Amino acid sequence: LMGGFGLKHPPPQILIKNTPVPANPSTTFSAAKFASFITQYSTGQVSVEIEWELQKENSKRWNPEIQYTSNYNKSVNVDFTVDTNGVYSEPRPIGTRYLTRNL
Amino acid sequence: LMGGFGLKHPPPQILIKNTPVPANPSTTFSAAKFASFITQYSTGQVSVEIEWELQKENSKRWNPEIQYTSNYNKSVNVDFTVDTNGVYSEPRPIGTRYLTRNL
Amino acid sequence: LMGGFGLKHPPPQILIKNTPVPANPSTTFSAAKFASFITQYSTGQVSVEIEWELQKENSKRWNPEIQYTSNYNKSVNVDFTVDTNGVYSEPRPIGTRYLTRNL
Repeated sequence: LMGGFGLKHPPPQILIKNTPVPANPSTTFSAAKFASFITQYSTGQVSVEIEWELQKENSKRWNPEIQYTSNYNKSVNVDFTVDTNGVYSEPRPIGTRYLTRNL
Repeated sequence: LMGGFGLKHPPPQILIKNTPVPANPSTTFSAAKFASFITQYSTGQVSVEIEWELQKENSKRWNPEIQYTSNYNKSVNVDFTVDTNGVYSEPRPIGTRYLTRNL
Repeated sequence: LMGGFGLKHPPPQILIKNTPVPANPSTTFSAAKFASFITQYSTGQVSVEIEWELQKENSKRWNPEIQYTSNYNKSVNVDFTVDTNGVYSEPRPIGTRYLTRNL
């Protein structure tokens, strides 16, 4: 209902966790499990690549279509670009339906 | 200066004419050339086909371009279409420069 | 909903037109398009042939079916036939459901 491609076998979930590292266990033995660990985090790059297939547009309509066009009027901030403080902002939602096929 | 492709050898001119047909020459001989012909014209289809080569657009610009878009507001006559009397009309001149390359 | 076979690729439309023939263009040149043509029409035969596939009736019902039967009573005009003035007329609509299969 939200949108997109209903799949029976979606791209599988990728779960990730830091392996816990204990911290300074006492010398004498105790059965209770460790309540204290090294405080640590991890970081690194992630690369996702998807190959899309397209349906080429083949039509005979005479007059020109509607297209998605960023307006040419001068403004303080360009759309879809960083501002002066570095905060990237999307100005408006972009639907996918512009080209016109006859019903 | 007007625009387009300066060529040293342009597509050659194609000239066409109806061959004149005399009309009822008098029996006795006269040297003066014929002043009177059958009144006739000719008609038929003409087919011109040109093969254009393109330069594909390869850019990395992040934000969206400007495109040529027919406005979606309701109007008496659609643009680039016949009117109710059958007269085809071009609403406005369309320049070719929209896509943006860095200088 | 009306009836028949929903198709995704129907038999394609066949469009036909008389090529317009101009009539007596004036000698001096004028850019405006021709407003006057020869008045002409065309005619000829058209042949459509369709190959239908059937599902043969295989049943074991003991007693006789219902069939579509033109009544044998005498009448002024036979059904599905021309009248005395030559006007072909279909007397009644003929549905396709007569043979009986068990549900």
